[PDB]
Amino acid sequence: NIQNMSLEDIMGERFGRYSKYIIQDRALPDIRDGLKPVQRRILYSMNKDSNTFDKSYRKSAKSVGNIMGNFHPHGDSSIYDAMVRMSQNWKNREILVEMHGNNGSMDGDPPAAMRYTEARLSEIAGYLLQDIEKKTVPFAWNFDDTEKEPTVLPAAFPNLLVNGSTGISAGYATDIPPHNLAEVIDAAVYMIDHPTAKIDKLMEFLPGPDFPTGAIIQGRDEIKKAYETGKGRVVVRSKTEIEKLKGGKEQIVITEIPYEINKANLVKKIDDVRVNNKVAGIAEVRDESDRDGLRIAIELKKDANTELVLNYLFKYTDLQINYNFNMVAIDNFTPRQVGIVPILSSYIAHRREVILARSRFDKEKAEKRLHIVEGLIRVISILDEVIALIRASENKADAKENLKVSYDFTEEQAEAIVTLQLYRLTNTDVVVLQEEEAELREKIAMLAAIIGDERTMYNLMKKELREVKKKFATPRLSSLE
Amino acid sequence: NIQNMSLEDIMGERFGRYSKYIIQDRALPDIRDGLKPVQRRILYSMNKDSNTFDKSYRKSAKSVGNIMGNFHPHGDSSIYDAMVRMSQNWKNREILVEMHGNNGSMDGDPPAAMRYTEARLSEIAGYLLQDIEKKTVPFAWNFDDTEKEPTVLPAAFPNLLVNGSTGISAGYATDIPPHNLAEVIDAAVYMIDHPTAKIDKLMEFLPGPDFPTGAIIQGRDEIKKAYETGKGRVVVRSKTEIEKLKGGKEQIVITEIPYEINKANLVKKIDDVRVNNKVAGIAEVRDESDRDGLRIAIELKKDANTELVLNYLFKYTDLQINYNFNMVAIDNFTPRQVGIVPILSSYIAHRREVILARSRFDKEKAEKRLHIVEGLIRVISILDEVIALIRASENKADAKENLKVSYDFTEEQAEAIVTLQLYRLTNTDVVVLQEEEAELREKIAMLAAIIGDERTMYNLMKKELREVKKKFATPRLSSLE
Amino acid sequence: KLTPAQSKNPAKNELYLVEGDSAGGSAKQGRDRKFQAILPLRGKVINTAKAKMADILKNEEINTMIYTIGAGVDFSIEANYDKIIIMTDADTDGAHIQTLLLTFFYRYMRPLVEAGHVYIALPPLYKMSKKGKKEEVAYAWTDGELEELRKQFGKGATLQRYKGLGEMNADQLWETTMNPETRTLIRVTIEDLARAERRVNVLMGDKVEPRRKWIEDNVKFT
Amino acid sequence: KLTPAQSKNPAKNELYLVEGDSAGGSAKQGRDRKFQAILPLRGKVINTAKAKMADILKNEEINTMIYTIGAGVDFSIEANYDKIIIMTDADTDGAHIQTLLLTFFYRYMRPLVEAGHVYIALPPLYKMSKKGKKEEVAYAWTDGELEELRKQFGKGATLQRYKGLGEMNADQLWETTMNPETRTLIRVTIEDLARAERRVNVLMGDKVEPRRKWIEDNVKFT
DNA sequence: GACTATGCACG
DNA sequence: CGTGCAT
DNA sequence: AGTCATTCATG
DNA sequence: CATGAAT
Ligand SMILES: C[C@H]1COc2c(N3CCN(C)CC3)c(F)cc3c(=O)c(C(=O)O)cn1c23
Ligand SMILES: C[C@H]1COc2c(N3CCN(C)CC3)c(F)cc3c(=O)c(C(=O)O)cn1c23
Ligand SMILES: [Mg+2]
Ligand SMILES: [Mg+2]
Repeated sequence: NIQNMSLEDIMGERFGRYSKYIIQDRALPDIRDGLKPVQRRILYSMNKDSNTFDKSYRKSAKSVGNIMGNFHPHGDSSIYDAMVRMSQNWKNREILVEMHGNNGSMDGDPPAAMRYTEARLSEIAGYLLQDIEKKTVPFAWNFDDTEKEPTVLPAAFPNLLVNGSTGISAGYATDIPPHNLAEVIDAAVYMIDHPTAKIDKLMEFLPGPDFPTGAIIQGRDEIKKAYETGKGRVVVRSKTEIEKLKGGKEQIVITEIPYEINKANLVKKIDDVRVNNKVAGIAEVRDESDRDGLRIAIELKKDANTELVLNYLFKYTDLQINYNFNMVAIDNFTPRQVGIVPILSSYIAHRREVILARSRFDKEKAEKRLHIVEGLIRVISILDEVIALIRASENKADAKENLKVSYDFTEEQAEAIVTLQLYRLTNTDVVVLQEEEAELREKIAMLAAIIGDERTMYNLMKKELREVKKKFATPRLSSLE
Repeated sequence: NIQNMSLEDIMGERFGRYSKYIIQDRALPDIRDGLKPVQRRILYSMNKDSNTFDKSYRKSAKSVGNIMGNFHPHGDSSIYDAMVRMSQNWKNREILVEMHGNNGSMDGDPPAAMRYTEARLSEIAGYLLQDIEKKTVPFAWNFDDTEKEPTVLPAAFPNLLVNGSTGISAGYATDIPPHNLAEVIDAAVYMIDHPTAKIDKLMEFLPGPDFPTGAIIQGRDEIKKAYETGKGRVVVRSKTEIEKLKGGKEQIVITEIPYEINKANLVKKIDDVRVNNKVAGIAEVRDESDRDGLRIAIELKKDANTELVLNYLFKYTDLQINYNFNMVAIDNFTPRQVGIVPILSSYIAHRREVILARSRFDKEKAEKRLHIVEGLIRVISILDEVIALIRASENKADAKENLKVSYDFTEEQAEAIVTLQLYRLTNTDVVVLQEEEAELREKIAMLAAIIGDERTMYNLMKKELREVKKKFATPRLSSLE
Repeated sequence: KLTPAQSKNPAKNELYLVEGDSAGGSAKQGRDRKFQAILPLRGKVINTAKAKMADILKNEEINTMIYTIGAGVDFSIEANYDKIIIMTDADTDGAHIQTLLLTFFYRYMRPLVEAGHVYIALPPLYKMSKKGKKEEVAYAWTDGELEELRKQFGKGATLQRYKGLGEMNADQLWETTMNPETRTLIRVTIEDLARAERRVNVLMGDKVEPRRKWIEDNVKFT
Repeated sequence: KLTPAQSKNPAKNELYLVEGDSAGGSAKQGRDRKFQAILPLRGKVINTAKAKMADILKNEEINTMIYTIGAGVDFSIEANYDKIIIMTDADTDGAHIQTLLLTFFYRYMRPLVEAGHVYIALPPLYKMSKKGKKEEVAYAWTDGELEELRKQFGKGATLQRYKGLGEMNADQLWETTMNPETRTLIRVTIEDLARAERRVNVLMGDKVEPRRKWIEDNVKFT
């Protein structure tokens, strides 16, 4: 009833367990599908539950309870908040959950509890899940040992670069900014053709990030550094206009702010600058944003120090901030700090394995059906005898054995024959069958081609990647200066 | 864009809607299965989800999310708290949900959140649900109009009297105390034989309530009044012992307290009596209850005023309280105040309808199978011709028509024949079939008997009621004085 | 705590009393902030027919209403909005909340109602839709309107039954129930007074035996 | 807030530090109140290697520990329990919490550990059962013990993997981890001091670059 | 249903 | 000063 | 994952 | 002064 351990051992073994789990299984994104385990489980669960984009929204609580009871052994709050986040166009460049109800805002208000909202997967999220039922991807057991779960998703576009990630564990942290789907795709495609793609040319397709919040991004040199090493500081500057004000008054207008900042608070601080008179061009500050548009009006008074005062805010408020790239992902089960090349290459390598496995699956399915169809073709020629032999047997198993021994059918063939229902006899057309046969034999050859020909395989990757480009492409929001 | 209503109309129509719903669909128990809508939905849902007693406990959150998304359009807290309550042996005489985790206690501590606990239906709860899949009971649509829900459960024992209910709506409230399963059953059985059972004889089987908390109950006269009208005050007195204390000291021990009171608080008040010295026999007060037993020790000092002091507590603390019967249930969609007779009679009348419907269902199923089996028997005699005719047809539908027209089989018969698989031909035994035939024809006669013979029907009710008695009976806990 | 309108104008300023901290959020998000204020009520409102005066004024919801509006409760009158609009779920509990607020306004702010300053908002009960980027949606408030919509959207089109305000986004809340041009409000009037006072007291009052009778007489639980 | 033992006895009095208000409830319910006290910690405990002194003493969990125990933090020593037992989930986060508490005890209450007064409790990781009124159950703590149980219960018997303390009732908590006769505890000792101090500082400390290296060197994420 | 404190990295 | 999965 | 107020009937 | 489905 008593053991002894040193504090030295307890700490090491405990901390080791916590750190490892935090790193792999909690805080950090897989480099391939760009997902943290919670997110992946949310997607995988909602999809298994046929809670997709083309069907009715479902009561958030049901989805969460389901994720929690089958896949994710942590609190409902964690799951739900993670869910809400995946539904926020200001946080993700491409939203992966669509939600109905109050789900927060830029002014940082509290999202409504799961007992109010309703959710479903978005359309593009279905793409991360594409082919998941063709054994394309490694499965593991859940905690119950009652069901299997994916360790990574098929990921039909490159979610890591697109939605980005952040990002705090033990020992490492991660900050990755969102990027433009179309652009990322274009780079990946280039790298497929030219594997040794140097960073410089890549930048030509993929230049700087693309924040959902738009704004202006300065630091090409810094961006190159981040894409090269993994780390960089870039400057993010909210987007401004000028308005002329009846009466010799000038107005400062802001219509995009930096990624990840609380608009309500930004406004308050801009106002605080005025109250304390930390600058002179101060007048009134007003937030006039409504459904369908962001508008921040800082109108000054007489001495329109406009360029002077504007410049002050960029310094002292968050109207201008910096963003740091710290690109850390999980590669081969362990944290790596990565620039664009490794991220792109591993994503490609992943689609390779996926496309190969998909094909291997589809091939097998086809040869199995072929094998059966060849059997049916033969059966027809001796139908009367085969029916007789079956009537003469003693049970299912005995009939099967007789077909095998007597007519040399295989087990899989006998089983298929013996289970035909009677009405099937209504059609004894060798021709219809042969047509199916030829179709199968062609599916098989084409699959065999994709499998044993790195080139055709890679061509398929490209075709698919471009199809996703056309369907989901959207214009840039961030500008680069 | 504008309507006008008087405040007079708005109030009437609004309040009317709220009251009606509160009365029927929230606060008050159906007189038949003794359940409030939330409870019924909890049971119905957990059962549909195969979350029964003989399988593994499930994560409470999943069950709740499921109840909420399919059946119950209210908050998770409401559902979960109602669930927790159904799992508390001190509140229900027969628990209907079994839970794993902290689910409260008599000292009134907060149950653990749904994200910790695990649940399943208890065994006896499966009995409320018995036969629910044989169309024995009225179904309605859920709010989605996506699924159907029971308006009442089959209720194979009389849950209303057994677990009781409370009980607050608009206009009415309900308080019904728990009763001893065995006893209630015994009364119901008597009333089945002697429908005009007067209350006096009924009391002979069912005398006073049986609280899970045990204790002592005084007021036979009052109990009669409650069972007669619906209303009564009964006295409930905690159960006491005396201990002799080395040193000329006497100890007061309590080992059962009244229904529905907070033991931790009872203790505190008993202590408060001592501090303020509202009585002299005061000494020390100690709660020494552990897992597996309730023990409250009030040990006095020298002047052992024992019977004097004990008597004081019965007055001034809750060691003794009164309980009031206000038996209100929903009968024919509307609130009625009811004594034992109406409750028992309506429960019987309900089992009647259930047993009739069950039988009507089982009969139909049987005649359908018989009809098919008769068909198969014929088929065998002309098998060769029938097979030929099928091979000669053009498709499923054409073969069916030919069997009908040519051999006068019915549609249901043709459909069954035509869908037989080939291996079935492996057995052409008229005898095996005829045996099934005879068995069916006997099920049918017996059902026809139950249906058209009030007496045999009522005999079945009794047999079933007694089987439930044997399986779930437990001894009384409350005593009557 | 209250979410103000940007400008002060007793002439065209709207005070929304919303059932739920959560719907209050949505209302804040989807709304013209130039002149509509939002005041969420957390759970059931005190019954001011059945309480003492002490309890009432010590109640957070009542006091914030009183302060935001101005007048008092004697009341005085115009301060401070030209519309007090009660916005709740179209469900039983929402109905209950309208009862509770109207009782309050009736009993203390009575002139507000008489000058037709109190409204009730009509959230749509139904949404019609027919996948993805090209999904179309319409809204209906009644038995009949729904009938209209289903024939227009014909088959394939699926129907949603709104179980509450929480289920709808902010732009939607604007489009259907907040935007003066498109919204439909009910305006509460009192026709008589004594009739009103009797009703309010029988329903909302302390005694009960009469409420019970009112219910037995008038509620037809069939 | 703390749930005391009925009697004061520095000699055989147990202080359970439990992870969760909720498990704390269960522990209160299932336990010998004659001499075991319960003190739940709400969420993650402050890291006392990485903080200032101000933050630490202003922390609710730390202060209540200090007060309930007595000594102080200089510490003095015997007041006030003869066992401080850390009881958490056998999962990663529980492991994290043991790290955090041991760092505290190590840094401020150091003599407590040296005199062998600090324990860690071992909740069972597995429950075995084979329906209804006649359901039988056994508990196992390890790879091997489970192997033992499955052969005994043979087939039909199903296994539960405890994902936390919340999943077990009060009598169970007593039977498996609280009842001195049947419970199994780990007793924390320190062998050396300098070795300990280094480790505690690299893991729990402010700097990081060294923690990272420790992790790259020692954590085998295969 | 809002609020309330912590770990973890980092700038 | 605050990020987001965890307690 | 506590705490915080209110409806409704009633004794 | 609470009880228990609702907000
Ligand atoms: C772990 C529980 C208990 O304590 C919590 C908080 N406390 C801070 C530290 N305590 C000493 C006082 C209370 C808190 F502020 C937030 C949460 C919280 O957000 C939460 C949730 O599931 O996400 C769950 N809990 C929280
Ligand atoms: C409706 C929301 C908001 O408010 C709530 C409370 N208040 C906050 C301040 N209010 C002005 C009145 C009291 C409260 F004390 C309890 C609950 C609560 O238990 C709860 C639940 O789901 O069951 C939900 N809510 C509660
Ligand atoms: Mg509602
Ligand atoms: Mg845990």
